[PDB]
Amino acid sequence: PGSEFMKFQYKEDHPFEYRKKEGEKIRKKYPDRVPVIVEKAPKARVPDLDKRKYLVPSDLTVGQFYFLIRKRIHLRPEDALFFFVNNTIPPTSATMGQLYEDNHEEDYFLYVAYSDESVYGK
Repeated sequence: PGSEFMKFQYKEDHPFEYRKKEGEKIRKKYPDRVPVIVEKAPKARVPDLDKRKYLVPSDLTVGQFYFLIRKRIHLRPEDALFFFVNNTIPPTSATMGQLYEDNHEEDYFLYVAYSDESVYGK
């Protein structure tokens, strides 16, 4: 009850220095995009996406990114879905670039989890 640490398989599978090289290479090669890892939250009976690493246009809004991911995920129209970045639901009107700037980790990746619940891990 309360918060829970967001675990990402991408961080389990790749050492920090590997992730930081990739994050920096991406930011150098595609300055108008932000690298984003998208994985499921625990206890949610939802699909994995076909892939977890995304290069997102910086000016795409969070609302638009939600549209694309919700369409990509294999879910029924009645299924609820919420995004979490650093344990909080991001603003719909934010750009992915702003969200990235404020929330990316030391490896220069932004981490997004999704769940059918409105609190991460519940």
